[PDB]
Amino acid sequence: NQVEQSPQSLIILEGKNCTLQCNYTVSPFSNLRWYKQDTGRGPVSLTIMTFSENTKSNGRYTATLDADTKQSSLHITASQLSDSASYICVVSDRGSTLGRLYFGRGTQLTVWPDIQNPDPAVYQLRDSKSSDSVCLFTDFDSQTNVSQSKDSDVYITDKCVLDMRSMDFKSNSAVAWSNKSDFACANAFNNSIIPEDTFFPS
Amino acid sequence: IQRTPKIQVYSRHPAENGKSNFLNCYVSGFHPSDIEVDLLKNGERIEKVEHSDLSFSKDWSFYLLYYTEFTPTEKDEYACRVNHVTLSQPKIVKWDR
Amino acid sequence: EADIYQTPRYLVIGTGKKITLECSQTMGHDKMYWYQQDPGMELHLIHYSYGVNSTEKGDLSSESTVSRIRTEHFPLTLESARPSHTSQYLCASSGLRDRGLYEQYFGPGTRLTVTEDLKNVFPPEVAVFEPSEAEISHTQKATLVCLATGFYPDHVELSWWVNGKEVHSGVCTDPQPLKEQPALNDSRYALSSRLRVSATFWQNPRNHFRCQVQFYGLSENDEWTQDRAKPVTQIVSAEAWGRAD
Amino acid sequence: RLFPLRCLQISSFANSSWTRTDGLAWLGELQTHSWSNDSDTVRSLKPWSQGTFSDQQWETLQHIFRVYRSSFTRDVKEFAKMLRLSYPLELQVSAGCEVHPGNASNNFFHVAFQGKDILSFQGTSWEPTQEAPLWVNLAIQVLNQDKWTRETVQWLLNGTCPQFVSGLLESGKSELKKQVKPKAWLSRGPSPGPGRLLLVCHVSGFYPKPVWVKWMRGEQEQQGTQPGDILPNADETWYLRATLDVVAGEAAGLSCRVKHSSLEGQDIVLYWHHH
Ligand SMILES: CCCCCCCCCCCCCCCCCCCCCCCCCC(=O)N[C@@H](CO[C@H]1O[C@H](CO)[C@H](O)[C@H](O)[C@H]1O)[C@H](O)[C@H](O)CCCCCCCCCCCCCC
Ligand SMILES: *[C@H]1O[C@H](CO)[C@@H](O[C@@H]2O[C@H](CO)[C@@H](O)[C@H](O)[C@@H]2O)[C@H](O)[C@H]1NC(C)=O
Ligand SMILES: *[C@@H]1O[C@H](CO)[C@@H](O)[C@H](O)[C@H]1NC(C)=O
Ligand SMILES: [Mg+2]
Repeated sequence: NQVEQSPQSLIILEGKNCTLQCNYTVSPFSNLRWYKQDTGRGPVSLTIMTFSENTKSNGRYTATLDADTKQSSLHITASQLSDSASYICVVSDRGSTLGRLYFGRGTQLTVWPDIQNPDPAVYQLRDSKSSDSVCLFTDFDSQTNVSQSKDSDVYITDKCVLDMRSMDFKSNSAVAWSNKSDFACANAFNNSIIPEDTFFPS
Repeated sequence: IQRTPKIQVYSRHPAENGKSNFLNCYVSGFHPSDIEVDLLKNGERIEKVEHSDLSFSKDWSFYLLYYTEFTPTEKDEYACRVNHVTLSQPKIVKWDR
Repeated sequence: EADIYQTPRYLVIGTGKKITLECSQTMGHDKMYWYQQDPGMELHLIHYSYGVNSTEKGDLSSESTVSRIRTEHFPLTLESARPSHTSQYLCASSGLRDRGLYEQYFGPGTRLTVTEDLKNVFPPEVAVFEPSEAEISHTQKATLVCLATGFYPDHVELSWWVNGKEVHSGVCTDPQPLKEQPALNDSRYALSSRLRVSATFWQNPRNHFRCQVQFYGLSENDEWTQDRAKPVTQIVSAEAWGRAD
Repeated sequence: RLFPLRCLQISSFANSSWTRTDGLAWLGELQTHSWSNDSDTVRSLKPWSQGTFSDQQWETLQHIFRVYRSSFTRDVKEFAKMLRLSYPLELQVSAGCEVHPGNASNNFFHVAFQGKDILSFQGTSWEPTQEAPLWVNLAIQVLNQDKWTRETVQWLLNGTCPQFVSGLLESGKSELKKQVKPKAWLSRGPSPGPGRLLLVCHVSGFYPKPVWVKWMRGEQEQQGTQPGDILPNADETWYLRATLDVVAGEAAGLSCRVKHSSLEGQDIVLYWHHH
């Protein structure tokens, strides 16, 4: 490939700045584009630059270009959760529609919440119109990871962040459930690295 | 195939047997550019031949000058052989005294 | 972005059967593209066009065909659906924009799942699980958990509606639905979502919470021969009222 | 009294996989440059081939020509897919300028396909020729999308070329106005009769190209004298063959007259038969 992006993937906390790189061997060189692609959606155009331009801005996205070293970077200012996407570098060899577009592999950026006050706790929710459940692992920080189930009849979900905008409060949560009536919330995330000070219900 | 080569064979200086001279072949009015031009001595290809860069005239037809140093005699026959898409077979134009 | 369309947004069809994906544009851009993208993977160019009756082949090899009989329409066809065609398909156009450069405009994309049989298609069952009492006396916050189970294909849109109005705050849904039986080929899927509201807002009896799952399935042109209801594109809900005690 | 610079390009596409691009430049009649498909750079054929242009300015053009060649080749290939044209393909370019007295200069960029004009560069943009097929419109559409190229062609035609030719005209001054005297001899061609004779007046070795040759009886011209094409010699001098098919016999008292600038009106006269 004549377009290479670094890194392949990276994980950052919110409110941080980061820089994604793009190198190309394409010649002749007309223009370079940055695309943001959210999983399950078409790429959305962030920037386009020509050889005579060293910088371009679109909100918290600043693309720089150095035509001598066939090098671009995308600097993301003050990362938020919605920045979690694939970032695509694409170069064109013609100023017209007659040319090739060279696509980078894409850089998968994940933005996790910087949880200030962690109260890691497993809970047990009652079922609304049916009996008799769901275990909610919640309020852990982004250091803790959730491993999937070994057993076929047990279902453990990946960690997900909700943003309570008004209260300005973010929290990770992962959900476990099972068909077997014996299933207990105490053994639910046994295959995951739980923190020691984790609260359990009764 | 569009335009047939016009071939003209001539010497730089007036021909004198035993005296060194140049044999010129000028192929022109042809299109397209893909052509083969050979200078013959007694019907056999001369290998020591230089040529001008393929060029073209105002009407876009192509022209080439092929040339070699040579000493003419009485019994040595000289010719120019051109093959081209417009020709059914190679065309030979002999050099006339 | 907004001036290029793809229908349907989601598509499920049986193996062997013919497939046509609609890509259109209201602009008059000659230059148009079809991409194929498996989840996680890169964008592979499968077809491109310079205008009508132009149908060039892309970088990636494909048994799909395209047709350009109108400027504004670029239908893609697969004459015989097979499971390996399961992927995302992205349409694109090129034309002038805010400056003197020709730029790409990507359509929203079509998600295609080729199944072995249509009897494998099932609508989701949906349940809402009401907050743990221990959470309310500990965090002073309440988490509502929603579960969508037993659906195939994983063509699903989930939303929370508080008091008849859709909310996004304190909400989050798994990016990927997981397989209920990770060994079967056309395994059914499950998906969960969390809506978190304050302990106060939960304990009010007047408040109404609905978890909505928009399922994409079969249409009028699909044949159905089984006793159970035809698993057409449908909404399945679960609801819970606020509770003080 | 004028000397156009003509940059000439021949490009051949046998199939999607086999091509060549060669070129050359003429200042009037003299070839100043050569550029072969297998060469990295354009070649300077005269010691004065660079004009007043500096090494860096020449290298700038060198890089431009380098990128142009590879990009042209690929654009034609892709146009071929688009316009459903069958190989083989023949493309030629005639580009350049001429510096006129005082101030002005006209320039040109014409392109031909399978021997015929299809489009040119007019002012700022690519323009089809009057009798070009409709598919040519489609190519113009796409070419005219490329803003950088349209500007670059402008810079070359309006700026670089006239500056360049001005340096060449100065730098090759002596070689351009040089005079080399011709040599003429008579011969007898194959008989077109009987009883008709074919008389031949050969003139070779003259420079520059413009010349006057005719068969005459005394001071009277022989209408019927067929002059030939003015033919190139390898040493950049020229050759000519004027024929006359006359009956008999008489004349006999017939004379070939050669007029060149070498050669200040002191014409070379040759009488039949003195050969
Ligand atoms: C021209 C007069 C100046 C000469 C001055 C004196 C020099 C000394 C004499 C030596 C001469 C030697 C003989 C050489 C004869 C060749 C004459 C040709 C002139 C050179 C033209 C230079 C064009 C430069 C622009 C160019 O290369 N374009 C490139 C690159 O552009 C790309 O890269 C650029 C940056 O590198 C930009 O990013 C751009 O947006 C992107 O698209 C672009 O790709 C152009 O399309 C290339 C072709 C241009 C001419 C096409 C005209 C005919 C085409 C019609 C064919 C119809 C098809 C039918 C099947
Ligand atoms: C004239 O010059 C072309 C450009 O250098 C040649 O094309 C090249 O062919 C080689 C194959 O050996 C490739 O590796 C290279 O990338 C390029 O395409 C072309 O063949 C040549 N033509 C003739 C007449 O030999
Ligand atoms: C194309 O080019 C030449 C004919 O000039 C031939 O030798 C070659 O095999 C042809 N076919 C290709 C390479 O597709
Ligand atoms: Mg149009």
